[PDB]
Amino acid sequence: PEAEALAAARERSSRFLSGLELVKQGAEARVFRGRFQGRAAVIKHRFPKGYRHPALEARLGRRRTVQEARALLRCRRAGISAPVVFFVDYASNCLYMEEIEGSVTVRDYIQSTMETEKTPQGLSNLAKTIGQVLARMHDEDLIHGDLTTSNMLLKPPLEQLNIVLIDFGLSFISALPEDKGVDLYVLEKAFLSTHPNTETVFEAFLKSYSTSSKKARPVLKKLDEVRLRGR
Amino acid sequence: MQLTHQLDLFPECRVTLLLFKDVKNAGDLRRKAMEGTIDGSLINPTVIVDPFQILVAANKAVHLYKLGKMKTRTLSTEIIFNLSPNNNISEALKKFGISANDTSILIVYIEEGEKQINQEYLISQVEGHQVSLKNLPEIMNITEVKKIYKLSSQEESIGTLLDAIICRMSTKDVL
Ligand SMILES: Nc1ncnc2c1ncn2[C@@H]1O[C@H](COP(=O)(O)OP(=O)(O)NP(=O)(O)O)[C@@H](O)[C@H]1O
Ligand SMILES: [Mg+2]
Ligand SMILES: [Mg+2]
Repeated sequence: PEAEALAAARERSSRFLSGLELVKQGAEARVFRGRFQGRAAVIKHRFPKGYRHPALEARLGRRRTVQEARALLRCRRAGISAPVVFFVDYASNCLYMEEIEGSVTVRDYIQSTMETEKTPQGLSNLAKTIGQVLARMHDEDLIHGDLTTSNMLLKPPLEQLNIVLIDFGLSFISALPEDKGVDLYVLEKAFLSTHPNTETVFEAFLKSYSTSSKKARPVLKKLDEVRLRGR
Repeated sequence: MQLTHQLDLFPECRVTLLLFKDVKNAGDLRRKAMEGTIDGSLINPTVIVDPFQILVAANKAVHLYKLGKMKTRTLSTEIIFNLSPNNNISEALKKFGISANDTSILIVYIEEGEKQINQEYLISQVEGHQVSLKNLPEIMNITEVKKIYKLSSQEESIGTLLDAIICRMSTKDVL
């Protein structure tokens, strides 16, 4: 790749990204929002930090971006609701995807539902639905890699419990029940230290997961293993 | 009449769509595109379900053209290849390009800066009737789309056909 050409693509992509509404400046990536040929879009830029070997740095941005692109395709084909991929710029490591307009993360719905209800029992229907989504996801052998409540959105109308998974930079394919239980254990940890006193709700998700996945029994046994081993 | 959109990521580039029905000189236009005597990309309008489709394909084409990293020989062929769900170049130019018997053709070209394309001369070259792009639904055949992209029941259950189409186009270079 001609150096001058590549650098031009990079400065073209940041010129565009500048000016956009910054949505989240995260650890490894910036998320902006805007329009892409007429559609509402979110752009995830895995920016280089300069604090490391630029070869290692670019390799990392690239692999994350390729992992997410590949997973988002595999989700769509397998009936697992996640954002549509518009365009992936590999010269800069930017993922252009459909914005889930008006979405709320599942974390925010949980915290706002436990400050008015004062009880987690109103969350059970949420729990059941998430069991269905992750069930189908795991049954096509897709591991999310970072199941948290911030990586699930709720698509308006919020109360219908329409879940959209996001952040697939660490996703991958595996039929290994241990890998699936690790996926669930990452979620359980996430619950533990984000939404206190939600243990009832994780078990509710687990029951519905058990019911909607017929490959669940080995997964849950390995999850007990992972809980014990802690890894 | 025509339909034209600026490219968001390449703001000096216009993408123009022209649609024609009752096209008599189909095979002739085909050979004129192989020759390099006609401007733009001649596309099978019956498997385009929306201008957004053409625009995603045109955007990726211009991106790799500027990087000198296209898969096909020219910008005009790259636009058509990006429409394909798979990476087989020849199947893609054959399927999403125009057949000798086509009576509908879509012309897509890309202008950059002020270097214009003789639109009048290009319309001048087609023995058919330039219809509004708004008539594209009449010519698009959902059956053939669902067949050439191989779109699931599972995909239809969580979005549009356009959405599944875009998702395959946008990620085939890594699958
Ligand atoms: N497709 C989308 N539609 C709408 N909002 C989105 C979309 N993708 C991301 N967001 C929002 O932007 C945030 C960033 O998403 P994410 O994919 O988790 O990037 P990230 O690298 O994990 N940033 P961070 O979660 O802070 O580490 C999400 O938590 C949402 O609030
Ligand atoms: Mg995240
Ligand atoms: Mg991330």
